[PDB]
Amino acid sequence: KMIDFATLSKLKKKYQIILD
Amino acid sequence: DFSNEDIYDNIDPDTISFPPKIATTDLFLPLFFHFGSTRQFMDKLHEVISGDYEPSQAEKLVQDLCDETGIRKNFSTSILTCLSGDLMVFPRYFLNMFKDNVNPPPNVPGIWTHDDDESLKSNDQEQIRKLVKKHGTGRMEMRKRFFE
Amino acid sequence: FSNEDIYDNIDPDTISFPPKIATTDLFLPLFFHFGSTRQFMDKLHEVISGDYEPSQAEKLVQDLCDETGIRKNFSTSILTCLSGDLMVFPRYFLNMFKDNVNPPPNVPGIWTHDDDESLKSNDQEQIRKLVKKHGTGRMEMRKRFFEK
Repeated sequence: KMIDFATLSKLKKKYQIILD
Repeated sequence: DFSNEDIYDNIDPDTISFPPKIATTDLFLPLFFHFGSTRQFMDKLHEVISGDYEPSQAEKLVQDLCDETGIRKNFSTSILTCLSGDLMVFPRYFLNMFKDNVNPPPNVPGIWTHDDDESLKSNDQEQIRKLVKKHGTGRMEMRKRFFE
Repeated sequence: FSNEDIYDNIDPDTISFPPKIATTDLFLPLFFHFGSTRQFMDKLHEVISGDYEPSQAEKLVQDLCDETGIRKNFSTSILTCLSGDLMVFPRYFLNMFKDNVNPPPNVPGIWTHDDDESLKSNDQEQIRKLVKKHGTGRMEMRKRFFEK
């Protein structure tokens, strides 16, 4: 039961906060 | 130009005894308690946030706020999240937190609380009218984009 | 990996709820609603028992947020230090809570920053160190990711 690391590694960048 | 939100930004730090009670060691580091006054802290903060950051540099900013102002990184991180990434609302966050002994300040334009975020997705027209009055349409839409 | 069982065999009833390490920048109010650490772990086992194909990272974290109270960005960095191995997911929490530390610094399968920074070493000793900690298999897999 392992999650594809690609989907994770970018879901991370996705959840990071962006400076306005 | 002018904005009635200025009352949240223009709180006089000299009226806030230092260090403020709400400023605990789980939130702040030794450097912070070494500032001489609330104003010294605010001026360092202003220096840091008026630095140059790309939209992608949250990590550096958070590191800079730790090193220069003594704010713990997990705290700076929660704050940025409350502010939808708007750097210019940082001073306002601390002034009201310190002044009113609350964290996060629960009634401040530009500072999104848990309740604020819950009303945003409740699609109950009355709760949303209250959010728009508190933060404005611009911040409202930005926050909506924050949840996409 | 049965020699690692000790890392999973922590009794939740020894951990008073909520743990001190369990703050608001990581958990949502659904979390604190739980009545004991055991109650939380059980919901964690139940969630992750679900059938998630390698492609469903997004739904997983959402279900995690939804059903257990774990903030979605927190789940994401965890799975990331777990090389995406869902089986080690309860091990993260039990050790985090048991020893009050995020992330647990000495647990096989849990890759820390320094572990990652050690992957970039030509020092035979540094490589050996990582193999001894996480295992040959986890090592070789972590390289592939690092080499992308």
